[PDB]
Amino acid sequence: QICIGYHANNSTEKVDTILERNVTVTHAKDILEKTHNGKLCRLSGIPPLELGDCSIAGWLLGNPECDRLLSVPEWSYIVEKENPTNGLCYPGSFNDYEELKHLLTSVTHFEKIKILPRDQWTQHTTTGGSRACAVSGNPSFFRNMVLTKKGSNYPVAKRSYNNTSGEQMLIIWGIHYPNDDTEQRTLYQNVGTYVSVGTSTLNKRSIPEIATRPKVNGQGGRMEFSWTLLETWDVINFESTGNLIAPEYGFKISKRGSSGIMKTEKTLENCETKCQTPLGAINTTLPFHNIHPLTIGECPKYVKSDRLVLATGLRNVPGLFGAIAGFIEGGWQGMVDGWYGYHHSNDQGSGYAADKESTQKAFDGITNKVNSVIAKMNTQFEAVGKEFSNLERRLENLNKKMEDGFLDVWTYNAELLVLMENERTLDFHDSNVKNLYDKVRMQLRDNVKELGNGCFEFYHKCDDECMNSVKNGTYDYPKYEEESK
Amino acid sequence: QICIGYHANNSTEKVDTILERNVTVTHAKDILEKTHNGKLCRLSGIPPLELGDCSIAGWLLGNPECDRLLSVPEWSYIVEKENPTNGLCYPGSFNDYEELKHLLTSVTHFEKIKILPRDQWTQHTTTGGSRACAVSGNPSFFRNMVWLTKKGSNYPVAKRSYNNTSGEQMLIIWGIHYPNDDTEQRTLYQNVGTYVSVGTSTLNKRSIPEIATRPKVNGQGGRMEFSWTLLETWDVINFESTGNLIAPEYGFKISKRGSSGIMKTEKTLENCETKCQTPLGAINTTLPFHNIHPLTIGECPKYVKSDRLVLATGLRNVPGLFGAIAGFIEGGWQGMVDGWYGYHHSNDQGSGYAADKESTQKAFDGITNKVNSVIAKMNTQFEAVGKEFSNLERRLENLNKKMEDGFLDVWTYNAELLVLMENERTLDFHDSNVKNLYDKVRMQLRDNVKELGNGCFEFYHKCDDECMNSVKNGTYDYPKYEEESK
Amino acid sequence: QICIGYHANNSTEKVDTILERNVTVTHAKDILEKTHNGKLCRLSGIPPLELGDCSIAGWLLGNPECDRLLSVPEWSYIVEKENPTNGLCYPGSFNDYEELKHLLTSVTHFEKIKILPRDQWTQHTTTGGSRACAVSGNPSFFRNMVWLTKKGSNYPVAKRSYNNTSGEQMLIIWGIHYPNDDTEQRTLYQNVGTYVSVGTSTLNKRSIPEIATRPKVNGQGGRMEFSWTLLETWDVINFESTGNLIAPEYGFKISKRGSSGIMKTEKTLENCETKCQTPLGAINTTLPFHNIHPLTIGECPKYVKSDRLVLATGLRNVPGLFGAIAGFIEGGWQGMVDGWYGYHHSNDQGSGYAADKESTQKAFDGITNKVNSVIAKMNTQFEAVGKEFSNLERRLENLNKKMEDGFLDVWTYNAELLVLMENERTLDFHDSNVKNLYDKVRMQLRDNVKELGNGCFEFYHKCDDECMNSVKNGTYDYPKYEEESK
Repeated sequence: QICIGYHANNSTEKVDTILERNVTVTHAKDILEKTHNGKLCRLSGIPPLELGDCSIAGWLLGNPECDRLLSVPEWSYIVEKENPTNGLCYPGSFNDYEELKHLLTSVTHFEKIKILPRDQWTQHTTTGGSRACAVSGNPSFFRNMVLTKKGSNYPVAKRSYNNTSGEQMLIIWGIHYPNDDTEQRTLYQNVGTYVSVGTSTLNKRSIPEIATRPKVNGQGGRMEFSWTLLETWDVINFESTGNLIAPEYGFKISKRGSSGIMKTEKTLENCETKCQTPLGAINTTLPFHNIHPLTIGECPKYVKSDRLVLATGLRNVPGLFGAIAGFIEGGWQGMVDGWYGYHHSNDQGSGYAADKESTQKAFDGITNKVNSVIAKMNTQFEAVGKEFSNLERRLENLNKKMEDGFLDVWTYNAELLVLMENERTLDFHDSNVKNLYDKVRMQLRDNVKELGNGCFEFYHKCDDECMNSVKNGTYDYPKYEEESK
Repeated sequence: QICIGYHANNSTEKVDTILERNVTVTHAKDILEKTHNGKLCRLSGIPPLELGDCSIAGWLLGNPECDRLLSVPEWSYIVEKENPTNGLCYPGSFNDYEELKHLLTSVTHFEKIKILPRDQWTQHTTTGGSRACAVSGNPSFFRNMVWLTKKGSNYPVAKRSYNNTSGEQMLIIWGIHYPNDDTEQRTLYQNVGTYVSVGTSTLNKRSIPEIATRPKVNGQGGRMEFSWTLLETWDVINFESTGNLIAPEYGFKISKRGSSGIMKTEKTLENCETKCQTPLGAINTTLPFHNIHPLTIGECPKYVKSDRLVLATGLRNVPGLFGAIAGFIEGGWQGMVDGWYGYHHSNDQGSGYAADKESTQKAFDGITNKVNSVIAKMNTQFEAVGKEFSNLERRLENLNKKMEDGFLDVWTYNAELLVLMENERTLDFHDSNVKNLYDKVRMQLRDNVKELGNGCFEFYHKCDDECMNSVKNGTYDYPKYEEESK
Repeated sequence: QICIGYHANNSTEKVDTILERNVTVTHAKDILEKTHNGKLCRLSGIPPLELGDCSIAGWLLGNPECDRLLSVPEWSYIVEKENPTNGLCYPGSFNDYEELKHLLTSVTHFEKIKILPRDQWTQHTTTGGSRACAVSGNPSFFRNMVWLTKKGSNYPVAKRSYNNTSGEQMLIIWGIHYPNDDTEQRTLYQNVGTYVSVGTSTLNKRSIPEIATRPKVNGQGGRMEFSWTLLETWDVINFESTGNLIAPEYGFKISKRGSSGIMKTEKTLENCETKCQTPLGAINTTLPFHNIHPLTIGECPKYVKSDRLVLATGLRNVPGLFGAIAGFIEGGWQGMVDGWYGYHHSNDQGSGYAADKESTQKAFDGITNKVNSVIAKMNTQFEAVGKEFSNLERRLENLNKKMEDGFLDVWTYNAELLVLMENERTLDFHDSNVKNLYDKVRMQLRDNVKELGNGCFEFYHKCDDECMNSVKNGTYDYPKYEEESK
């Protein structure tokens, strides 16, 4: 007697198929990554720029609360709190702010350089400050910026700088807006004042916009800041009859590509990732994850799913081809060295001897299937999270519509891929068994009796060397013509 | 004699598979929604704001043609005609108009408040209007705004403030008048170096009027430019002008849960309900796909270019991969009406149609799951779709179209192919169940019966209605029947 | 004897499936297009506007180096060098430049018309030029524009208008000059507090000069900033200036059906035809995917990040899920050449390869439908892909890239997995057809033959060449050959 059978174990693993729910399977693999390392990590060897709770404007201008900040020269992304507490301490706005943040998102190379030393505003006053930028407890000011009247005169302030630094240079400036016609005079004397900034491509003329304004940080005046990239060997010319907030410093900058600002309160921790999320770093081969939408790096596709389990083993029983959980009604706890095999009854003994030839063919296939699903995913470097001013709501909605669109596609396709491939994995196993049963049946023929539950009853004594011929497809029909029927 | 067979009927329902076109199928399910209710409905309990044929600008400003408008405090989307007839009755422009529309798209909560009553402009004339905005047939003006003009030969500095104590964020709109010529300026305002000044915590603006000759629109060379701000709670807005200020009298308390969209159509609201609205009518459906109209609002099926997505649910209709259906069992049974597969027995007693409950149920279960899988996995959140761009945003509008088109092509392709593939496997599924049923009987009989051809066994013994039972329910015993009439 | 076998040949063609790699197949089909004709062609009958190495700005303003450009009246897309050498010869900027380029991307119909003849500027000097816009080698200027300067010591108000009586929407460009200093302002315009004022029905703009020291670009410290508008049919445009106006002499009649793209390349129009153009050449194809170049214009296959998409059409080439091919019938027959599956017979007469035309045809039709389904379901509409952004639209640009990349990922994945899943099913399909051919004969011969193994039956009787054909064409009477050697 020799039976064909398949593996069963104590697994409680469940998968879903197109056709069935909660099907207990022999072995499985989750292709959805859900674990991170809880650390904020550096990205391919380069750390993030950590802004504490300063805004980028606060940092670049030199808000006094950003004094103890720690400026690395390289950085691969930026960490900023959702709502930083130290930004424009003197109230105001920053032209094209979001475009600026996007520029500084990742950097070569970034170095602050003194370009217009303050002591050389010889004909103007330099120490103007404000209680809004106070340093316990005297009036101070943005440390990287500087001009008010000298006596009762404010000559035309006019300086220029040639970018001899060998790199592209960020440069920021501002114009002040007083509270009312008077206040202006006590600050700049003249009235029809202007601020003029120009380069090879830049040219701009601002005039003070006076208005009555509530007090922010105790002030009613405002400062509006602008910025430019000054190309190498180009010069920038400042000219002002008043209200100019001048830079003392510029910033050498070089860039490879772009990255993103990650909103979080976590802090750099000394590890590596190819993929960062505001919750922690992801290290995975898997094509999908559900940790968090706002990742930076080379990441798996984010998916709304919270389970993507591929079946690798077979239906686990205590079928398209009618064998597994079919005409062979049960699995074997006993066979523990393969997925399909034989169970013999002999004068010598019995009887579990797994079929290595076919079990490998399946291990290979199911291996290759899992790898196809994984190895076909194209994962380039992306940032995801973006920034939009309060008058770019539509644009922000477009971006959201886009991110939601791709989320739905990947979720749907991953969910369906898993369901379909699972149905086909179970059917694969069923077919592997059915064919084993057929390979024996087509080998014995008259020499055995098909019992019904997966077994052949031999019409002759079949010792061990006999089985070792049927198990390996060498059984010879002619050698047996004992007819007990 | 017992025979294995499968169900057939008078269906003409057709599906396509990867391998075959135009296949007649026993039962089918269309997973593409194609019908709408032609009504314009309220969305999850909340109505649209209906603008008649006013524009948002005319509504907010208080164009007198928008008097009968009917304002609601809540609304879940906006209905606006493609080209409304009543907007800026006095010609002009609205700064960041589209951003402002986008804001008003979906609203909590919305309430007009009188923040700067006309009568307190005591040092200026307030009744100034224009023939451009005439009410049969005297000069009028936008009802929510105040056209400050001179009183006598004077226009003192106009200066007022409002602190937002209203408990909610407040939309406020103002305007500056650009006169056609120097006389219109003097007769209206007296002064000449005029300016308008508006400031809040975050807002800071100063505008000076531009006198210049312009073609006449609605009989006016002058133009009015309007701007808006959201005034945060407990903040204040300060207005100051030496002339040319079009002041608000009112502000709008606004709260927002989320956002929505404007629906461009001629239709009107109509006392029904949906979770999904299109400019042609509402959609009530379980289905994952529709082809009614791309510009929907709400929780909607995916819009696809396709116009037939039919899933096979039953089997090939025959009045395969496993070789049974339209195969070694050459045809189906019109007569077996209680299941998908079953037996036909010939007995000394009777004969003889009997559905196989067990395996038919396996199939009802599996095909149910399959349809439920295709439908239940579709992730349908709330979206607006339609969007607004100015004439200087062609590129951005084009980016949006390229994106909507991109998703359309993806969903269309995927759905069409999903249907083709899953159809192929459904047929083969049924085929497989018939082959297995056949084999479940053969392995039971063996010697006790002979295999005839198309799914029939001829018993080598008498088998009464009680024996047939043992076969149909798998409890047949070989031993009991050792009559070999072979 | 009677044997059931299958086609084999000298194919080195390889495919991949979900389950196996580098599987040698009988016949295959590549669905990824990789060839182009390396030419810049006309698009559906219509040429591209060819800018040589001028920029659109240079061209529209009339840079002297753009004189010999050849202006077709129609064009379906634009050809521009990645970085043109002839643009604003006199330094400056162009307001809303990308929007203008996107507008001119594709055109009906487009013709230049003289709207404001130079000599009618009677109170002004009209011939001012620059060394920056010089023609070997005297100072010249943008040929389509007029640099109004003073006559003697006077610059009276400059004031002209134009009614668009041309019958089409008209493009009009003007500029304002920003001098280097007060003294340069005075020698050109006399007056110091100047303005440029332009108005239509919907446009109203007032510009004032920003005099200021700048580095020299093309030897010039000054700049010119140009603006543009579309003047509607029968509308008028008012120009008014006290100095610094760069007036248009010409306007551009323009009409549009739709929109298109700019193709950045060095290549030049070469006189052919395409529905699909890339910067590397045109694509003539039926296939659903290509990997030539992402920036296409026209109706194009989906661009995929893949270099092989190979569908199996034939079978596993053997010198399975159903256990027949490379299973219990261990190898394929190089012999049988006129079919995919067939029979081999041992006889006393001939012997004997005969292909089953009936079974083979069912398969040819099915795989034909499969390939066609994959190809014919793909929707290809006209798009431009390449887009343009100023350097203060980095975010918008990155948004566009995020989107293009996203569809790129989706299509690649879906196509790669499509090919693999359908290959696993194509092989199994052949395997099923062979297994079914075998069973079709087995269920026909029953006791009259013995089941050997390699899919061969041993006849228990003389079966001459005519008996064979009763098996092959599935019409074989068992009644007849009731002879017993067992």
